[PDB]
Parts: sequence; C-alpha cells; structure tokens
Amino acid sequence: HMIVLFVDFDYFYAQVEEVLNPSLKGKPVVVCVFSGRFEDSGAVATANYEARKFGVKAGIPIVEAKKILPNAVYLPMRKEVYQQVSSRIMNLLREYSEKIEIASIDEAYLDISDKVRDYREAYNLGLEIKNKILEKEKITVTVGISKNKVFAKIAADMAKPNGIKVIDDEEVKRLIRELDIADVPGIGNITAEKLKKLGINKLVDTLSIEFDKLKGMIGEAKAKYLISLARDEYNEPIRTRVRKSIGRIVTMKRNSRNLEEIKPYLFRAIEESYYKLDKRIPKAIHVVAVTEDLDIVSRGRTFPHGISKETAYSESVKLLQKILEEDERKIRRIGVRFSKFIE
DNA sequence: GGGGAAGGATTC
DNA sequence: TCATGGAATCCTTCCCC
Ligand SMILES: Nc1ccn([C@H]2C[C@H](O)[C@@H](COP(=O)(O)OP(=O)(O)OP(=O)(O)O)O2)c(=O)n1
Ligand SMILES: [Mg+2]
Ligand SMILES: [Mg+2]
Repeated sequence: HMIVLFVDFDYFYAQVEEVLNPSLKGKPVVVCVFSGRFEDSGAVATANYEARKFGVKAGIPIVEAKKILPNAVYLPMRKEVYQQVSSRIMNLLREYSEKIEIASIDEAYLDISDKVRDYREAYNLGLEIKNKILEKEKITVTVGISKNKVFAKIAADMAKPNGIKVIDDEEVKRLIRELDIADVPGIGNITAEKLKKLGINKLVDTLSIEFDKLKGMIGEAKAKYLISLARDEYNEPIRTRVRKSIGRIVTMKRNSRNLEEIKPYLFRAIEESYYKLDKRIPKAIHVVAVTEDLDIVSRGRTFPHGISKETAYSESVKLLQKILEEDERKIRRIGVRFSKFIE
C-alpha cells in the first residue's frame, strides 16, 4: 500500500502556554516575538483559536493585535520550553513507527505501512496516537492520513484543529480535481497569483499546459512537483531531516549605518549562533541585514575548512563592511547564518 | 567551465 | 519610537573566472 500518518500540533506555542497555565484555556492567548525597539514592537508567532476569531494570528504586528484585542493574554515566546514538549511528543510518536520524519517543532510524518493494513486501521492508529499525546502531554493534535506526505499534509490542514482525516485513493483523485492549488504545501502567495494569472487553479490544470510554459512562469522545480502530484506519482520517502544551517538575527534599537553601533548586535548574534552550533563546524558564514525599508541584503563566504569562532568574528565584520559600502540604506536588523557543516 | 554568491519563495 | 519576529528549507538567477 504505502500509508503516511502526519501529526501537526494544534496552535502549538499558545497551547503549551495553556498547558503550563491552565487558567488561560478558553480565553484569548497570543504568543509574541517582542523585538525590543519600543513597547510592543514585534510580531505574533501564534495565537490560540479564541484569539484567531478576532483576527489575531501569526505574523501580524503586536501593535495590530493589541488594537483589535486589548484584552488578551500576551506572552513572550520561549521556544526552548516548546522544544522540550515537542521532543517528548516526538518520542511518543517514535513508539508507533520507527520510520518517522520530524519536519519541525510541531509536526512529523510516520510511515505506518508495516504497522497497519489499510486506511481503516490507520484511522484507528490516528486515534490511539491522539489519545496518547493527550494523556501524556495534555496536547491536542490533528492527524492526516493518505498515500503520501503532501496529501497526508493536506488532510490534516482540512481537519484542524483537534481533528483526524483520511484522504483515500478515490479522494486523492477528487482533490487533484477540486483542490485549489494555492492549498498545496510549498505553494505560496507569489506562486498561486502567478498560476491564477495563467488560469491554473487545480492540480489537474497543470497536466494541460506546455511543461515548458509552466516551468517558465514558476520554475522547473515547482512545475515538476505539481505535475507529479497531479499525475498521482508523488512518493518521496519519509526520511530523517538533517539540519543544514544555524543562525540568529536581531532587531536594533534604532536603524544605523554606523559600524560601531551595529557590531555589538552582530557579535551578540555570532555568540548565540556559535553556542547553538554545539559541536558542528560550518564552512560558510553569511551576514544578513534587513534595511530600514525591509529589503534583505546579504554577504557570505565559503571557506575550504571549518570556521572557528575567531574566524567568525573577523569574517563577519568584514562582510558587514561590504554590506555598508554597497548599499547606502540604513540597517534595521542584523544577523549571521552558518552553513555547509563538516561531515 | 561552471560554479559560487546573492536573492527569491516558503515556512518556523 | 513612531506596524512589518525569528528561522530555515529549497531553488533560481546571474555574473565572473
Ligand atoms: N509565522 C509563524 C508561524 C508559525 N510559527 C510557530 C508557532 C506555531 O505554534 C508553530 C507551528 O505552526 P502551525 O502552522 O502548525 O500553526 P499553529 O500550530 O500555531 O496552529 P494550527 O496548526 O493549529 O493552525 O510554528 C511561528 O513562529 N511563526
Ligand atoms: Mg504545523
Ligand atoms: Mg500546528
């Protein structure tokens, strides 16, 4: 057969805060990244469902949130803490399948093909899984089940929150036909608008255009991706993800183009980036700057060997110098990203 | 001879 | 200070050796 079971934790961060403070439950809760630039500068990382009903969701400014919802609990985000809960939950999942792809802090794919003989037993597995996370972590999750990762992902998107959905073989075929292509994982705002403009609305539409014409408009990779899902021939195996880069970006108190004013922030970011590397060694470093009008600009360097902390400090100042004498705009956010890990 | 670096798009 | 975090995947483009 080939059964994938996907698990996505409901309103994750905000839910961990309710579990930690069960008096929050049933009322609006908003998890915030406060940038420190003025009282309440920053964005919302997520909010529970009672906040979302009023428009308060992930990505908006805290300032927006607070004008639509004065009276909500606003909490700073403590990713560490959510990461500890996630790991315990990923270890429960591990118990239902050896073959598990941890996709992020709040979601994982299980290949349950050897555990379960059909979609009916998969569902029942969906449910002991749900009852088990609830019993052990007091966290509700949504489960999607289907023949591959993507449809398993779509199935969970359609059933959230606290849901479980199967998209069996006939349903795959219906969805390829009626599912708005904007709802396919990995297809964003810019790509969807490109596709509408050409009048491609459904996965099915992609089988009836010059592949070469699709590829032009959206890139070879997305074309191929969509077409393979539209042919029902998508079957990327469940695999261990290997982290490829680590980094840190911060917001300055104020916009500067002044190197001595910027460096305490760059060095702050190297030191936290280096600490999180823990034992792995990068051959590439990039300095990333977000300018006052929000363009992203970066300069990097790839060395034939690993970059020690001391080389990071001197390469990063140099790369900052290159940014500063290229672009004339002032800098609002500065950070560093290490990648191309040895071994 | 590509290849590497900068940016694009998406998602966390 | 004067909405627009932080983070990490591909992938694409385009310039120079
Ligand atoms: N712009 C964003 C979007 C999400 N997240 C974080 C907060 C979420 O708790 C977590 C997982 O994202 P989801 O899309 O799964 O959304 P939630 O889990 O919050 O809600 P739900 O899945 O219930 O829609 O990632 C973030 O930091 N920044
Ligand atoms: Mg998720
Ligand atoms: Mg979620």
